[PDB]
Amino acid sequence: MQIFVKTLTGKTITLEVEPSDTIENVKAKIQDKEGIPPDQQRLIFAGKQLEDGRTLSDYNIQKESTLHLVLRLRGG
Amino acid sequence: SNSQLNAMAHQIQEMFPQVPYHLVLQDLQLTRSVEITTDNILEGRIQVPFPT
Repeated sequence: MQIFVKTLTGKTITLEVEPSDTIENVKAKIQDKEGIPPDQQRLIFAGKQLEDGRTLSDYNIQKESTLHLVLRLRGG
Repeated sequence: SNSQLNAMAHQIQEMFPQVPYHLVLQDLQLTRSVEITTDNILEGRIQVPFPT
């Protein structure tokens, strides 16, 4: 199924995943596109954080759903 | 001007539909980086809406 990844930069990435896919795997797919390591990838859904060891079915993420990708930076 | 700043803050509001806009603009003036801002917010840097 297809989903929509929202970024803080204002870029809607369209990736293909499945309900039985793991959050960790999703982040890995994003790392292949953006280049940003999954370690600095904070996936948020409906305002809640998505844990690495969880599946899309855990948070009940259906098709055409929007996933928020927050970047982590200990700088500033 | 705050043209880019306000626009960036609005982008975060489109990611976190639970954080007060005025609290977003708070760190937007400090770090001025939506990335570090949302990250710090998620770390508890900004007092999230807590029922008192």
